[PDB]
Amino acid sequence: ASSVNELENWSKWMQPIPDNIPLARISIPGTHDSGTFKLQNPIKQVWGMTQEYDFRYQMDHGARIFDIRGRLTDDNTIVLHHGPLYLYVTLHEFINEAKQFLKDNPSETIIMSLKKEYEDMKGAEGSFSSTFEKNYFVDPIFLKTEGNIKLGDARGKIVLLKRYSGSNESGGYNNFYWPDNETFTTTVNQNVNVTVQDKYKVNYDEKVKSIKDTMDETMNNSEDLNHLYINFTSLSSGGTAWNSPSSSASSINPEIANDIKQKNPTRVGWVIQDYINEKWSPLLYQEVIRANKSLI
Ligand SMILES: [Mn+2]
Ligand SMILES: [Mn+2]
Ligand SMILES: [Mn+2]
Repeated sequence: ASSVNELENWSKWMQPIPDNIPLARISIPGTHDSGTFKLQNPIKQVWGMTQEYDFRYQMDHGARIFDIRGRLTDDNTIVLHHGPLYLYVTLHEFINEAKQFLKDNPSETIIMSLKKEYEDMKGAEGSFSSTFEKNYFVDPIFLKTEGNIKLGDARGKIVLLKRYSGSNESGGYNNFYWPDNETFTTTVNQNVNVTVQDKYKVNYDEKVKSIKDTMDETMNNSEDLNHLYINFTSLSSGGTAWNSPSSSASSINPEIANDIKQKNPTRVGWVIQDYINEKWSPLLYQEVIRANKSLI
């Protein structure tokens, strides 16, 4: 019926996990600034590229959480950005890829974090929130219930994680105070405690210690079913080939992945990383998925 090796199927790893487990309890791999994979200009890459492959590659590699950053256009649409850089990717584009993946692998669910990355273009009829809700969120693909969302209810749908203000529709995880460049704790959906490590602009050593500290707390609080842990291993670019997100990820990802591999924990949280690929081993996202062995 259900075996541990089932977690090895990167395209259906959530299948063996019971329907009653809250998404917050599952250890889920995610991608930081998910839509930056089409950047080609060397200068744009060194400063703003965080992924080498598209959404489907990311999903087929086990990623279930996507960090989508968008901008409202004068044509009532949302396109992806990284700062002032247009990424040649649209919100409709992401949703469509998620839909196809969910169709092929109905046992899974896609968690979509959405944040306003750049000021709306002048001439928009509505706001960032109103436009997203009216032209995108109305789609049945989006889960409309909240609370401590369970896997069973999320399968086959996209679970929204709001990082924008002004929301008016229900569904997914509500928006909450997200202080800049810090590790913090607060609540979400009234009955869910949330801890986030998002120090994106600290020195290398401080970042690694912060990742390990938050992961240590997660590994030791494995039965807390209503606590959500979001751990970003990504670091902002230094502008050179030695401190770009690519270089930072090449050293941080294997380091953290090795921690998990050696400890063999039962929970490591929602681990959001830069550059999901199969170059540097151990591979972080795979170890994160394997940490769900006790849920089976
Ligand atoms: Mn960024
Ligand atoms: Mn592709
Ligand atoms: Mn707690």
